[PDB]
Amino acid sequence: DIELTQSPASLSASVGETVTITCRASGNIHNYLAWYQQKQGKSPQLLVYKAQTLADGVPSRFSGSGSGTQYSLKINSLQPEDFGSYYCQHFWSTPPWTFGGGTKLEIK
Amino acid sequence: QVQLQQSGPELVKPGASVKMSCKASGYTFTDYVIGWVKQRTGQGLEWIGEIYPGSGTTYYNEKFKDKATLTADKSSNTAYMQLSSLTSEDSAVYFCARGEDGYYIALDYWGQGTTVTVSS
Amino acid sequence: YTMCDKSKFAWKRTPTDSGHDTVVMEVTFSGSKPCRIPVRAVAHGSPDVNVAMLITPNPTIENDGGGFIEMQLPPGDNIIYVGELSHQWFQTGS
Repeated sequence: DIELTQSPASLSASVGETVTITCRASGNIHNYLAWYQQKQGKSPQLLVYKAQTLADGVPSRFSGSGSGTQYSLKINSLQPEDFGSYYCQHFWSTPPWTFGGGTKLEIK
Repeated sequence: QVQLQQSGPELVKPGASVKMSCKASGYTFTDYVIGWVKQRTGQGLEWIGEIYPGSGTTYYNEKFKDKATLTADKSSNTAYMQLSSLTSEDSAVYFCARGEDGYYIALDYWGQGTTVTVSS
Repeated sequence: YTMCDKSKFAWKRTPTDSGHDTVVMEVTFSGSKPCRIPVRAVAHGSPDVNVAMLITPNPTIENDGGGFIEMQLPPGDNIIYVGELSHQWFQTGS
């Protein structure tokens, strides 16, 4: 099975600033990596798929990058609606389609 | 627009079974896989399994193959998950979500969640 | 049948010599079943041309089986692709 390890576990930042969070896979997942944002008490929202493609309606201040086993989500110019937990998930070759443990972003 | 509407909360005794639904609208049901995800309060997301409504193909997480049963009804555009022999470990929010049948790379729309509370 | 999701293959038996001058392999598939398998091979220097000569016609994943693939490859450095699942195959001889 693939294990996804997300880092940092949590971070606090201010509106207008930049943060980078990461997702490390235990094996090559060939860019089949999706990123979701979840606000407290709400449903997850797809942000990025295939490691770098923004989902419909996601603003360009989000950018996904990476390959092999190492992936990054960068949020420029943080906005208040950007708090919540971010999760990664892989879809390469065989289930389980495991999730990373989540990163909790708090807007300071 | 795409909508996945899930059924209401279930407050049940240990040992009960529940069946929850996920009604799809705004797209062609059989062109998309329906996956199910568990989330305990304050914890992370966990993949339970999925069904391809077009073909009936299912995949289950090994940890849930004795707990969850996934079905689908093409005529009503509805997917179902049944959970058996409930314990407090099963208290959680359960989401259904959509992925593309044939190039399944993301759960691109998510239902609002069904809360199951196992209680005395 | 529709084409098998190219991202849902894994090796069950990696490409190996068959003992009768061919290359045999076996994959498992984790998408909608049944489906037709996209299988090809590419020689170094020509990424566009499928050099795999299939002995198994119309390989498919069925509900209750399928996934065995047998092919012949030209001499030199090749890569076999079942969907996006890949394995190197250097072919000796001429």
